[PDB]
Amino acid sequence: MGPIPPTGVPVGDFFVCGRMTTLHMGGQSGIQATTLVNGMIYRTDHPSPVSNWEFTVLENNTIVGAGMGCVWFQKSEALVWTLDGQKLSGWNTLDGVGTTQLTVAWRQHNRTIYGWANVVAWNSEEWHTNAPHQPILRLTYWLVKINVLSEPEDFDVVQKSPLAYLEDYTTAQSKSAIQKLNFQTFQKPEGGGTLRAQYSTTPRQGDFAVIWQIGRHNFDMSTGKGTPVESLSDYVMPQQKDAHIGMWYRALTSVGPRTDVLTLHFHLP
Amino acid sequence: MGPIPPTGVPVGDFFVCGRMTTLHMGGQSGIQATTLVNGMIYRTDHPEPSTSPVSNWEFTVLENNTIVGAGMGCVWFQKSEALVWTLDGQKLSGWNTLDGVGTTQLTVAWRQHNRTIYGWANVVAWNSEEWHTNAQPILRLTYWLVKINVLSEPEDFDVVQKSPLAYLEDYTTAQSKSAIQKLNFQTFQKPEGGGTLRAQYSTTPRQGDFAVIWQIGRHNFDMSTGKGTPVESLSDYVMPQQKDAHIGMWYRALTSVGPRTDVLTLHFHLP
Repeated sequence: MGPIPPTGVPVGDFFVCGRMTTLHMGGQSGIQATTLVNGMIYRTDHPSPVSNWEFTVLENNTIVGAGMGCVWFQKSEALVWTLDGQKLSGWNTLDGVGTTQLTVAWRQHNRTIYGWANVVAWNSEEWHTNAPHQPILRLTYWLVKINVLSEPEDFDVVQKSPLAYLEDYTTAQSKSAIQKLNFQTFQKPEGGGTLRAQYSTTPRQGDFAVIWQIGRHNFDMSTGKGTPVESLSDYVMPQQKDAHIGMWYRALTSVGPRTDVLTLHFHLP
Repeated sequence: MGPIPPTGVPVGDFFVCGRMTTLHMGGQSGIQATTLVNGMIYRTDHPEPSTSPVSNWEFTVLENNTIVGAGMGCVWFQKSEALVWTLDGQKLSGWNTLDGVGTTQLTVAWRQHNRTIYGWANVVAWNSEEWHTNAQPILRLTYWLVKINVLSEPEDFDVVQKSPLAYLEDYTTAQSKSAIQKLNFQTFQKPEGGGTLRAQYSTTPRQGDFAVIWQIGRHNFDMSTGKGTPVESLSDYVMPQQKDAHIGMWYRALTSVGPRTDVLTLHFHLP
């Protein structure tokens, strides 16, 4: 027996495993941005309507989600498979996968690319937080297929990042809150309240990306539509989370390499 | 082809994808420890008397009663809930199981609060990846897949713990100046103080379960033998160039916070 080549589009809910490259790293002009992997562009001034984050998921002109992070990959290196229990039911490719009518708008430095990508599939997972009408914290991600080649300009902008909630802080030691997730502004060492979005290689037409948001929002697994996260602060998580969707460490780390391998799992409409 | 059941042990380098549970979360007596997933127990005082050399970290990898590595993190999983496969390029060369996988003679000693469990696990396979600093040994992330030999219930205890984070200056909880090229590791202490953090243990793996132990920091490692040096201590590091990594452990190893369990995708050189 020789090896099985990847063939056909996934039938039903599926897994994607690949090296996924962070769209931009957090920097300062003239300094290569090598570790700040979760700088999330946050812009409340606005120029279809857009969210407060870099990406906006749209049904026509209605915001149904936001993207505060983005990793991308080409179809050639991604592993794609489906399971029947523990049995392998398909060893597939993303070549020719269908898309939904949900679109993604990309807000760049001084322009917005509407129709930049279309949503293919998605996943989401909640983690109960202390609060009443407020949605609990959720991590939602969408697989998207890029429609157009757009080259983004690097620019300095307010960026939020996850971290532990630290008090009595020095670089050598701090008091770490036992139950908290924090999100704060990371500014560049020269100041200004902003951090440079230093873009790397960017997806082209037919490439794929995963965009995600984390924070208080609602989401409908059956349709891929929810609400955009409005803003980020600190959250108390009173119970353990034994999660399933595979994005949590990538979404919550303060530092990391620009690219690493991730396996994500996706639901179709 | 109809659906293929997992069949046979992996031959050659292989992948494992599954939900992996953090061995202990960073806490304080009486408070459920729900987010601090990278409290790494740091003890420079060697157990005395000791029948083997011991690292400064929770786990010591041993061969011929000599240190060949250390473990500062541990995630564990049951084999019945892991995907295991081998590749030839992008082609699938095996859809496998860890049932009946062979082990090496490299062992893992687990230093608990007041005892060390020798032979707690045997090494099955390993991987490692470097990331050059601006500097001595290179900064590396190294991990071993291990098969647990015994259920050894640990006692929760307060101890010095180090965690990764961004290098932050001019810090408040709302905003800080984040160094552009740095990784930092610092002591995280519980809010009640004392310089220590509680290791709050989860369910303990039993014989036949699997775990992944890893170390990050300056050390040497030989992919051909699975042996290297233990990381001695952790500080801050300047990374002058981008790292495009692939061993799948970097975000789990560098995050300051997270859920106790999530899916990870790792791959291993099998001796």
